[PDB]
Amino acid sequence: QVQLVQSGAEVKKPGASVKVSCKASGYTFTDYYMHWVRQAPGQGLEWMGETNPRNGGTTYNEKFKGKATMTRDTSTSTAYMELSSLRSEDTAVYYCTIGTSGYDYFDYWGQGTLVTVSSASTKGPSVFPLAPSSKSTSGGTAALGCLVKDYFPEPVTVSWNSGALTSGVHTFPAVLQSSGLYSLSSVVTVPSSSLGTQTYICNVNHKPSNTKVDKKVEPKSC
Amino acid sequence: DIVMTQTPLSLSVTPGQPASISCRSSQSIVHSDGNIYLEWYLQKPGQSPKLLIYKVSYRFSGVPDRFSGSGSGTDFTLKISRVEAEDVGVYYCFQASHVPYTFGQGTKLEIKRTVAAPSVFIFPPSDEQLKSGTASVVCLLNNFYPREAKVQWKVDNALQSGNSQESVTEQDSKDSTYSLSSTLTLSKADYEKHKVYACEVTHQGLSSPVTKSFNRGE
Ligand SMILES: Cn1c(CNc2ccc(C(=N)N)cc2)nc2cc(C(=O)N(CCC(=O)O)c3ccccn3)ccc21
Repeated sequence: QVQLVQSGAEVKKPGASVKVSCKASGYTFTDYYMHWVRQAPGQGLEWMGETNPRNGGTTYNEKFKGKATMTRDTSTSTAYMELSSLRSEDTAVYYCTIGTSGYDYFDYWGQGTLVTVSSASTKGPSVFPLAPSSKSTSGGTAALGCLVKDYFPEPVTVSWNSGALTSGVHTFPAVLQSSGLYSLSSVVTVPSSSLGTQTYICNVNHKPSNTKVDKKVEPKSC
Repeated sequence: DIVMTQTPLSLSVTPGQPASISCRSSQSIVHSDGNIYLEWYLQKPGQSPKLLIYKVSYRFSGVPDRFSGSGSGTDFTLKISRVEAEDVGVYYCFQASHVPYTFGQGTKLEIKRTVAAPSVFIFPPSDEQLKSGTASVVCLLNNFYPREAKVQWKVDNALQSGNSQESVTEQDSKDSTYSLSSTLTLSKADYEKHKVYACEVTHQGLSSPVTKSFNRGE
Protein backbone atom coordinates (compact mmCIF):
# COMPACT_ATOMS: atom_id res chain seq x y z
CA GLN A 1 0.00 0.00 0.00
CA VAL A 2 2.99 2.32 0.51
CA GLN A 3 3.72 4.05 -2.80
CA LEU A 4 6.40 6.54 -3.85
CA VAL A 5 5.14 8.36 -6.93
CA GLN A 6 7.93 9.84 -9.07
CA SER A 7 8.13 12.37 -11.98
CA GLY A 8 9.19 9.58 -14.44
CA ALA A 9 11.42 11.66 -16.77
CA GLU A 10 12.83 15.23 -17.16
CA VAL A 11 14.71 16.94 -20.06
CA LYS A 12 16.76 20.04 -19.37
CA LYS A 13 19.32 22.22 -21.13
CA PRO A 14 22.82 22.47 -19.54
CA GLY A 15 22.95 25.25 -16.92
CA ALA A 16 19.22 24.91 -16.22
CA SER A 17 17.70 23.54 -12.96
CA VAL A 18 15.46 20.46 -12.42
CA LYS A 19 13.17 19.77 -9.40
CA VAL A 20 12.52 16.01 -9.07
CA SER A 21 9.31 15.15 -7.13
CA CYS A 22 8.50 12.10 -4.99
CA LYS A 23 4.83 11.97 -3.90
CA ALA A 24 4.20 9.79 -0.84
CA SER A 25 1.01 7.71 -0.59
CA GLY A 26 -0.24 4.86 1.66
CA TYR A 27 1.57 6.13 4.81
CA THR A 28 1.92 9.24 7.05
CA PHE A 29 4.65 11.31 5.20
CA THR A 30 6.22 12.49 8.53
CA ASP A 31 6.89 8.91 9.79
CA TYR A 32 9.96 8.14 7.60
CA TYR A 33 13.12 9.86 6.26
CA MET A 34 13.14 10.38 2.50
CA HIS A 35 16.30 9.35 0.65
CA TRP A 36 17.59 10.28 -2.78
CA VAL A 37 19.76 7.87 -4.80
CA ARG A 38 21.50 8.52 -8.12
CA GLN A 39 22.15 5.73 -10.66
CA ALA A 40 24.49 7.12 -13.32
CA PRO A 41 26.66 5.36 -15.94
CA GLY A 42 30.13 4.72 -14.55
CA GLN A 43 29.59 6.13 -11.03
CA GLY A 44 26.75 3.62 -10.51
CA LEU A 45 24.48 3.71 -7.41
CA GLU A 46 25.07 6.62 -4.99
CA TRP A 47 23.21 7.70 -1.85
CA MET A 48 22.77 11.49 -2.11
CA GLY A 49 21.18 12.31 1.26
CA GLU A 50 18.37 11.80 3.80
CA THR A 51 15.71 14.44 4.62
CA ASN A 52 14.25 14.47 8.13
CA PRO A 53 10.43 14.55 7.64
CA ARG A 54 10.00 16.36 11.02
CA ASN A 55 12.52 19.28 11.10
CA GLY A 56 12.86 19.33 7.29
CA GLY A 57 16.66 19.20 7.46
CA THR A 58 18.78 17.02 5.12
CA THR A 59 21.99 15.08 6.00
CA TYR A 60 23.90 15.18 2.67
CA ASN A 61 26.48 13.03 0.99
CA GLU A 62 29.17 15.83 0.79
CA LYS A 63 29.59 15.17 -3.00
CA PHE A 64 25.96 16.29 -3.74
CA LYS A 65 25.75 19.15 -1.16
CA GLY A 66 24.96 22.52 -2.77
CA LYS A 67 24.58 20.85 -6.23
CA ALA A 68 21.41 19.09 -4.95
CA THR A 69 18.82 20.75 -2.68
CA MET A 70 16.60 18.18 -0.89
CA THR A 71 13.32 19.58 0.55
CA ARG A 72 10.12 18.05 2.01
CA ASP A 73 6.64 19.62 1.38
CA THR A 74 4.18 18.60 4.14
CA SER A 75 1.18 20.37 2.47
CA THR A 76 1.31 17.94 -0.59
CA SER A 77 3.25 15.04 1.14
CA THR A 78 5.87 15.40 -1.63
CA ALA A 79 9.63 15.38 -1.23
CA TYR A 80 11.77 17.26 -3.74
CA MET A 81 15.33 17.12 -5.03
CA GLU A 82 16.56 20.13 -6.96
CA LEU A 83 19.68 19.92 -9.09
CA SER A 84 21.12 23.29 -10.09
CA SER A 85 23.32 24.22 -13.16
CA LEU A 86 22.82 20.92 -14.91
CA ARG A 87 25.77 19.36 -16.78
CA SER A 88 25.82 16.25 -19.06
CA GLU A 89 27.33 14.17 -16.15
CA ASP A 90 24.02 14.80 -14.25
CA THR A 91 22.18 12.54 -16.76
CA ALA A 92 21.02 9.65 -14.54
CA VAL A 93 18.07 7.89 -12.95
CA TYR A 94 17.01 9.55 -9.65
CA TYR A 95 15.34 7.32 -7.06
CA CYS A 96 13.51 8.32 -3.88
CA THR A 97 13.49 5.61 -1.21
CA ILE A 98 12.26 5.13 2.38
CA GLY A 99 13.02 2.75 5.23
CA THR A 100 10.17 1.60 7.52
CA SER A 101 12.21 0.00 10.38
CA GLY A 102 14.46 2.84 11.69
CA TYR A 103 17.77 2.98 9.81
CA ASP A 104 17.90 -0.79 8.98
CA TYR A 105 17.01 -0.90 5.25
CA PHE A 106 15.42 0.62 2.08
CA ASP A 107 12.27 -1.47 1.58
CA TYR A 108 10.27 1.04 -0.60
CA TRP A 109 11.54 2.71 -3.79
CA GLY A 110 10.06 5.01 -6.41
CA GLN A 111 10.19 3.98 -10.09
CA GLY A 112 13.02 6.53 -10.69
CA THR A 113 13.13 9.72 -12.72
CA LEU A 114 15.44 9.69 -15.76
CA VAL A 115 16.84 13.20 -15.95
CA THR A 116 18.48 13.94 -19.31
CA VAL A 117 20.71 16.99 -19.60
CA SER A 118 20.56 18.01 -23.32
CA SER A 119 20.24 21.10 -25.55
CA ALA A 120 18.17 19.00 -28.08
CA SER A 121 14.34 19.34 -28.09
CA THR A 122 12.03 16.58 -26.82
CA LYS A 123 10.65 14.42 -29.71
CA GLY A 124 7.75 11.95 -29.45
CA PRO A 125 7.96 8.58 -31.25
CA SER A 126 6.42 6.92 -34.28
CA VAL A 127 4.65 3.65 -33.32
CA PHE A 128 4.49 1.10 -36.17
CA PRO A 129 2.81 -2.32 -35.83
CA LEU A 130 4.83 -5.48 -36.41
CA ALA A 131 1.82 -7.47 -37.70
CA PRO A 132 1.69 -11.28 -37.38
CA SER A 133 1.70 -13.08 -40.76
CA SER A 134 2.85 -16.39 -42.40
CA LYS A 135 6.39 -14.90 -42.02
CA SER A 136 6.17 -14.62 -38.19
CA THR A 137 4.98 -18.16 -37.09
CA SER A 138 6.89 -20.87 -35.12
CA GLY A 139 5.03 -24.16 -34.54
CA GLY A 140 1.65 -22.96 -33.28
CA THR A 141 3.13 -19.67 -32.06
CA ALA A 142 2.78 -16.23 -33.69
CA ALA A 143 5.09 -13.31 -32.97
CA LEU A 144 3.81 -9.75 -33.19
CA GLY A 145 5.01 -6.39 -31.95
CA CYS A 146 5.48 -2.64 -32.10
CA LEU A 147 8.43 -0.66 -33.44
CA VAL A 148 8.86 2.57 -31.44
CA LYS A 149 10.97 4.76 -33.66
CA ASP A 150 12.52 8.28 -33.74
CA TYR A 151 12.18 9.59 -30.20
CA PHE A 152 14.33 11.78 -27.95
CA PRO A 153 15.45 11.37 -25.19
CA GLU A 154 15.02 8.15 -23.17
CA PRO A 155 12.94 6.45 -21.69
CA VAL A 156 10.09 4.74 -23.54
CA THR A 157 8.07 2.12 -21.58
CA VAL A 158 5.87 -0.48 -23.27
CA SER A 159 3.07 -2.65 -21.97
CA TRP A 160 0.63 -4.94 -23.81
CA ASN A 161 -3.18 -4.71 -23.26
CA SER A 162 -2.75 -2.28 -20.28
CA GLY A 163 -0.50 -4.77 -18.43
CA ALA A 164 -2.79 -7.81 -18.92
CA LEU A 165 -0.38 -9.44 -21.42
CA THR A 166 3.11 -10.15 -19.98
CA SER A 167 3.91 -13.84 -20.80
CA GLY A 168 6.27 -13.92 -23.79
CA VAL A 169 6.66 -10.10 -23.83
CA HIS A 170 10.13 -8.76 -24.73
CA THR A 171 10.73 -5.02 -24.73
CA PHE A 172 14.14 -4.37 -26.23
CA PRO A 173 16.68 -1.87 -24.93
CA ALA A 174 16.72 1.26 -27.13
CA VAL A 175 19.24 1.75 -29.92
CA LEU A 176 20.76 5.13 -30.83
CA GLN A 177 20.22 6.04 -34.51
CA SER A 178 22.65 7.98 -36.80
CA SER A 179 20.38 11.07 -36.29
CA GLY A 180 20.82 11.07 -32.49
CA LEU A 181 17.21 9.84 -31.98
CA TYR A 182 16.27 6.56 -30.25
CA SER A 183 14.35 3.48 -31.34
CA LEU A 184 13.13 0.33 -29.62
CA SER A 185 10.83 -2.60 -30.33
CA SER A 186 8.49 -4.66 -28.18
CA VAL A 187 7.40 -8.17 -29.13
CA VAL A 188 5.08 -10.89 -27.73
CA THR A 189 4.61 -14.56 -28.73
CA VAL A 190 0.91 -15.56 -28.70
CA PRO A 191 -1.09 -18.64 -29.95
CA SER A 192 -1.53 -18.51 -33.73
CA SER A 193 -5.00 -20.06 -33.29
CA SER A 194 -6.36 -16.98 -31.42
CA LEU A 195 -5.41 -14.28 -34.03
CA GLY A 196 -9.09 -14.07 -35.06
CA THR A 197 -10.54 -13.29 -31.57
CA GLN A 198 -7.87 -11.49 -29.47
CA THR A 199 -6.95 -7.82 -29.79
CA TYR A 200 -3.34 -6.92 -29.11
CA ILE A 201 -2.58 -3.31 -28.26
CA CYS A 202 0.88 -1.99 -27.39
CA ASN A 203 0.68 0.83 -24.85
CA VAL A 204 3.62 3.13 -25.56
CA ASN A 205 4.75 5.74 -23.03
CA HIS A 206 7.51 8.19 -24.03
CA LYS A 207 8.03 9.49 -20.46
CA PRO A 208 9.91 12.79 -21.26
CA SER A 209 7.16 14.17 -23.56
CA ASN A 210 4.41 12.25 -21.67
CA THR A 211 3.12 10.85 -25.06
CA LYS A 212 0.77 7.88 -24.46
CA VAL A 213 0.11 5.72 -27.56
CA ASP A 214 -2.26 2.75 -27.74
CA LYS A 215 -1.56 0.96 -31.03
CA LYS A 216 -3.64 -2.03 -32.18
CA VAL A 217 -1.49 -4.69 -33.95
CA GLU A 218 -3.91 -6.29 -36.48
CA PRO A 219 -3.03 -9.60 -38.21
CA LYS A 220 -1.74 -9.38 -41.80
CA SER A 221 -3.40 -11.44 -44.58
CA CYS A 222 0.06 -12.38 -46.01
CA ASP B 1 34.01 7.56 1.52
CA ILE B 2 33.94 3.78 2.14
CA VAL B 3 34.63 1.95 -1.15
CA MET B 4 32.53 -1.21 -1.52
CA THR B 5 34.23 -3.73 -3.78
CA GLN B 6 32.27 -6.66 -5.16
CA THR B 7 33.83 -9.86 -6.57
CA PRO B 8 33.24 -11.21 -9.21
CA LEU B 9 31.91 -8.36 -11.45
CA SER B 10 29.98 -11.01 -13.45
CA LEU B 11 28.82 -14.34 -12.03
CA SER B 12 27.71 -17.13 -14.33
CA VAL B 13 26.28 -20.34 -12.79
CA THR B 14 24.45 -23.35 -14.27
CA PRO B 15 20.78 -24.07 -13.17
CA GLY B 16 20.62 -25.97 -9.89
CA GLN B 17 23.90 -24.36 -8.67
CA PRO B 18 24.51 -22.16 -5.60
CA ALA B 19 25.74 -18.55 -6.07
CA SER B 20 28.10 -16.57 -3.83
CA ILE B 21 29.00 -12.89 -4.17
CA SER B 22 31.73 -11.23 -2.10
CA CYS B 23 31.54 -7.60 -0.88
CA ARG B 24 34.69 -5.95 0.53
CA SER B 25 34.60 -2.63 2.42
CA SER B 26 37.82 -0.46 2.28
CA GLN B 27 37.18 0.50 5.95
CA SER B 28 35.33 -0.86 9.00
CA ILE B 29 31.53 -0.43 8.84
CA VAL B 30 30.57 -0.57 12.52
CA HIS B 31 27.91 2.10 13.18
CA SER B 32 28.26 4.10 16.44
CA ASP B 33 25.47 1.89 17.95
CA GLY B 34 27.71 -1.26 17.52
CA ASN B 35 25.80 -2.86 14.58
CA ILE B 36 26.90 -3.32 10.93
CA TYR B 37 24.38 -1.83 8.47
CA LEU B 38 25.30 -4.02 5.48
CA GLU B 39 22.48 -4.60 2.91
CA TRP B 40 22.00 -6.55 -0.33
CA TYR B 41 19.79 -5.35 -3.20
CA LEU B 42 18.79 -7.00 -6.52
CA GLN B 43 18.11 -4.79 -9.54
CA LYS B 44 16.50 -5.94 -12.83
CA PRO B 45 17.06 -3.66 -15.92
CA GLY B 46 14.60 -0.73 -15.96
CA GLN B 47 13.26 -1.68 -12.48
CA SER B 48 14.03 -0.15 -9.06
CA PRO B 49 16.34 -2.14 -6.67
CA LYS B 50 14.73 -4.75 -4.39
CA LEU B 51 15.77 -5.39 -0.77
CA LEU B 52 17.12 -8.92 -0.04
CA ILE B 53 19.30 -8.83 3.12
CA TYR B 54 19.78 -6.21 5.85
CA LYS B 55 22.32 -5.87 8.72
CA VAL B 56 24.70 -8.51 7.17
CA SER B 57 22.68 -11.71 7.80
CA TYR B 58 18.98 -10.93 8.30
CA ARG B 59 16.75 -12.00 5.38
CA PHE B 60 14.14 -9.39 4.49
CA SER B 61 10.40 -10.29 4.71
CA GLY B 62 8.99 -11.97 1.58
CA VAL B 63 12.50 -12.78 0.26
CA PRO B 64 12.83 -16.47 -0.83
CA ASP B 65 14.40 -18.98 1.64
CA ARG B 66 17.37 -19.62 -0.76
CA PHE B 67 18.84 -16.13 -0.10
CA SER B 68 21.11 -15.61 2.89
CA GLY B 69 23.95 -13.28 3.90
CA SER B 70 27.00 -13.38 6.17
CA GLY B 71 30.30 -11.60 6.84
CA SER B 72 32.56 -10.20 9.57
CA GLY B 73 34.62 -7.01 9.95
CA THR B 74 35.06 -5.74 6.35
CA ASP B 75 34.33 -9.08 4.50
CA PHE B 76 30.71 -9.82 3.38
CA THR B 77 29.02 -12.59 1.36
CA LEU B 78 25.63 -12.93 -0.39
CA LYS B 79 24.52 -16.55 -0.77
CA ILE B 80 21.90 -18.23 -3.08
CA SER B 81 21.49 -21.97 -2.16
CA ARG B 82 20.12 -22.92 -5.60
CA VAL B 83 19.72 -20.27 -8.35
CA GLU B 84 16.26 -19.78 -9.90
CA ALA B 85 15.48 -18.11 -13.27
CA GLU B 86 13.90 -15.20 -11.30
CA ASP B 87 17.38 -14.60 -9.66
CA VAL B 88 18.99 -12.90 -12.72
CA GLY B 89 19.92 -9.22 -12.47
CA VAL B 90 22.57 -7.11 -10.74
CA TYR B 91 23.27 -7.66 -7.04
CA TYR B 92 24.53 -4.63 -5.07
CA CYS B 93 26.00 -4.57 -1.59
CA PHE B 94 25.40 -1.39 0.51
CA GLN B 95 26.72 0.11 3.78
CA ALA B 96 24.64 2.48 5.94
CA SER B 97 26.98 2.44 8.98
CA HIS B 98 28.89 5.64 8.05
CA VAL B 99 27.84 8.79 6.19
CA PRO B 100 27.96 8.99 3.18
CA TYR B 101 26.22 5.63 2.60
CA THR B 102 27.75 3.77 -0.36
CA PHE B 103 26.84 0.90 -2.70
CA GLY B 104 29.08 -1.72 -4.36
CA GLN B 105 29.70 -1.57 -8.15
CA GLY B 106 27.29 -4.53 -8.58
CA THR B 107 27.53 -8.17 -9.65
CA LYS B 108 25.64 -9.41 -12.71
CA LEU B 109 24.19 -12.92 -12.20
CA GLU B 110 23.78 -15.08 -15.34
CA ILE B 111 22.15 -18.53 -15.55
CA LYS B 112 24.24 -20.86 -17.79
CA ARG B 113 21.21 -22.84 -19.02
CA THR B 114 21.12 -25.56 -21.75
CA VAL B 115 21.85 -24.32 -25.31
CA ALA B 116 18.57 -23.14 -26.96
CA ALA B 117 18.30 -22.32 -30.65
CA PRO B 118 16.37 -19.10 -31.54
CA SER B 119 12.93 -19.11 -33.22
CA VAL B 120 13.25 -16.64 -36.15
CA PHE B 121 10.51 -14.23 -37.21
CA ILE B 122 10.54 -11.52 -39.84
CA PHE B 123 8.28 -8.48 -40.24
CA PRO B 124 8.09 -6.55 -43.55
CA PRO B 125 7.51 -2.74 -43.14
CA SER B 126 3.87 -2.02 -42.10
CA ASP B 127 1.48 -0.41 -44.69
CA GLU B 128 1.44 2.66 -42.36
CA GLN B 129 5.23 3.27 -42.44
CA LEU B 130 5.40 2.89 -46.24
CA LYS B 131 3.11 5.98 -46.61
CA SER B 132 5.84 8.02 -44.75
CA GLY B 133 8.63 7.36 -47.28
CA THR B 134 10.63 5.07 -44.96
CA ALA B 135 10.64 1.27 -44.71
CA SER B 136 11.88 -0.72 -41.67
CA VAL B 137 12.31 -4.49 -41.83
CA VAL B 138 12.47 -6.28 -38.42
CA CYS B 139 14.04 -9.72 -37.71
CA LEU B 140 13.29 -11.30 -34.32
CA LEU B 141 15.41 -14.03 -32.69
CA ASN B 142 13.38 -15.36 -29.77
CA ASN B 143 14.23 -17.38 -26.63
CA PHE B 144 17.79 -18.49 -27.39
CA TYR B 145 20.86 -19.33 -25.27
CA PRO B 146 23.76 -18.26 -25.14
CA ARG B 147 23.44 -14.49 -26.01
CA GLU B 148 25.95 -14.66 -28.93
CA ALA B 149 23.66 -14.79 -31.97
CA LYS B 150 24.67 -13.28 -35.33
CA VAL B 151 22.25 -11.63 -37.77
CA GLN B 152 23.22 -11.02 -41.42
CA TRP B 153 20.82 -8.93 -43.55
CA LYS B 154 20.72 -9.86 -47.23
CA VAL B 155 19.04 -8.02 -50.07
CA ASP B 156 18.86 -10.40 -53.10
CA ASN B 157 21.72 -12.35 -51.37
CA ALA B 158 23.95 -9.20 -51.33
CA LEU B 159 25.23 -8.89 -47.71
CA GLN B 160 24.02 -5.57 -46.29
CA SER B 161 26.18 -3.08 -44.37
CA GLY B 162 25.61 0.21 -42.58
CA ASN B 163 21.82 0.52 -42.32
CA SER B 164 20.76 -1.76 -39.45
CA GLN B 165 20.51 -1.61 -35.61
CA GLU B 166 20.10 -4.48 -33.16
CA SER B 167 19.39 -4.93 -29.47
CA VAL B 168 19.47 -7.96 -27.12
CA THR B 169 17.27 -8.30 -24.02
CA GLU B 170 18.53 -8.88 -20.45
CA GLN B 171 18.42 -12.56 -19.47
CA ASP B 172 14.70 -13.69 -19.24
CA SER B 173 13.60 -14.30 -15.63
CA LYS B 174 11.27 -17.23 -16.49
CA ASP B 175 13.32 -19.43 -18.94
CA SER B 176 16.87 -17.92 -18.74
CA THR B 177 16.99 -17.07 -22.48
CA TYR B 178 17.79 -14.01 -24.56
CA SER B 179 15.90 -12.45 -27.47
CA LEU B 180 17.37 -10.15 -30.17
CA SER B 181 15.62 -7.54 -32.30
CA SER B 182 17.35 -6.34 -35.50
CA THR B 183 15.99 -3.50 -37.64
CA LEU B 184 17.00 -2.80 -41.25
CA THR B 185 15.90 0.75 -42.23
CA LEU B 186 16.01 2.11 -45.79
CA SER B 187 14.30 5.03 -47.58
CA LYS B 188 11.17 3.92 -49.58
CA ALA B 189 13.12 4.55 -52.84
CA ASP B 190 15.99 2.24 -51.60
CA TYR B 191 13.47 -0.32 -50.27
CA GLU B 192 11.77 -0.51 -53.70
CA LYS B 193 15.17 -1.36 -55.37
CA HIS B 194 15.37 -4.92 -53.97
CA LYS B 195 13.05 -7.97 -53.91
CA VAL B 196 14.37 -10.67 -51.50
CA TYR B 197 14.73 -9.35 -47.92
CA ALA B 198 16.36 -11.91 -45.64
CA CYS B 199 17.93 -12.25 -42.21
CA GLU B 200 20.42 -15.10 -41.81
CA VAL B 201 20.78 -16.25 -38.21
CA THR B 202 23.87 -18.04 -36.87
CA HIS B 203 23.91 -19.48 -33.30
CA GLN B 204 25.52 -22.27 -31.13
CA GLY B 205 22.15 -24.11 -31.01
CA LEU B 206 21.68 -24.02 -34.83
CA SER B 207 23.58 -26.75 -36.77
CA SER B 208 23.25 -24.61 -39.89
CA PRO B 209 22.04 -20.95 -40.20
CA VAL B 210 18.31 -20.05 -40.29
CA THR B 211 17.17 -17.69 -43.06
CA LYS B 212 13.79 -15.97 -42.74
CA SER B 213 12.71 -13.96 -45.81
CA PHE B 214 9.94 -12.37 -47.85
CA ASN B 215 9.53 -10.93 -51.37
CA ARG B 216 8.77 -7.16 -51.28
CA GLY B 217 5.17 -6.59 -52.43
CA GLU B 218 4.04 -10.22 -51.89
C1 LIG C 1 19.46 8.19 10.43
N1 LIG C 1 18.02 7.95 10.51
C2 LIG C 1 17.14 7.56 9.47
C3 LIG C 1 17.43 7.71 8.00
N2 LIG C 1 16.82 6.60 7.32
C4 LIG C 1 17.48 5.44 6.92
C5 LIG C 1 16.75 4.42 6.32
C6 LIG C 1 17.37 3.27 5.89
C7 LIG C 1 18.75 3.12 6.02
C8 LIG C 1 19.42 1.90 5.53
N3 LIG C 1 19.27 1.54 4.27
N4 LIG C 1 20.12 1.16 6.35
C9 LIG C 1 19.49 4.14 6.61
C10 LIG C 1 18.86 5.30 7.05
N5 LIG C 1 16.00 7.09 9.92
C11 LIG C 1 16.13 7.08 11.30
C12 LIG C 1 15.23 6.65 12.28
C13 LIG C 1 15.55 6.85 13.62
C14 LIG C 1 14.65 6.34 14.70
O1 LIG C 1 15.07 5.47 15.45
N6 LIG C 1 13.39 6.85 14.83
C15 LIG C 1 12.52 6.38 15.93
C16 LIG C 1 12.02 7.44 16.90
C17 LIG C 1 10.66 7.99 16.52
O2 LIG C 1 9.66 7.24 16.68
O3 LIG C 1 10.60 9.15 16.06
C18 LIG C 1 12.83 7.80 13.94
C19 LIG C 1 11.91 7.39 12.97
C20 LIG C 1 11.37 8.36 12.14
C21 LIG C 1 11.72 9.68 12.30
C22 LIG C 1 12.63 9.99 13.29
N7 LIG C 1 13.19 9.08 14.11
C23 LIG C 1 16.80 7.34 13.98
C24 LIG C 1 17.71 7.76 13.02
C25 LIG C 1 17.36 7.62 11.69
